Amino acid sequence: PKESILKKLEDIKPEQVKKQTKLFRIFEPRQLPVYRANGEKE
Amino acid sequence: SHEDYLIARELIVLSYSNRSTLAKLVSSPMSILVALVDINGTFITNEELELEFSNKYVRAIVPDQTFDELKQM
Repeated sequence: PKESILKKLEDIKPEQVKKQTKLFRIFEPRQLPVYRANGEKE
Repeated sequence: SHEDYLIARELIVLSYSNRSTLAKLVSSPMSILVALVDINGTFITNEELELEFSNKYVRAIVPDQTFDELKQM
C-alpha cells in the first residue's frame, strides 16, 4: 500500500499554533474569617 | 449485494411511473462527482502514445458553488 505511506506525509500539517484566551491561574483570593489574639471574631 | 438491492428497489418501482426524467436524474451528479476524489497514484500516456505510471499526489479543489450545485442535484 504505497499510496498509504504517501498520504500520511501530505497529511502532516504544520505545528498547531496555540494562543491562550485566559491567564494561567493557580491561586485565587478567598474570604476567610479572622480572629484576634484572645480568640473571638474581629 | 445489499448495495445493489437498494438501487433495484427504488428503480423498479419508479420506472413504472416516470419513463422520461428518471434516467437523467440518477445519472446527473456523476459529471460532478468525478471532480471530488484525490489523486494518489495515476496512470499516464506519453506523447507518442504509450503507457507509463506516475505517482503524483494532486489535491481535489472544488469551490462552494459545486457543493451548492450538488445539493440541487
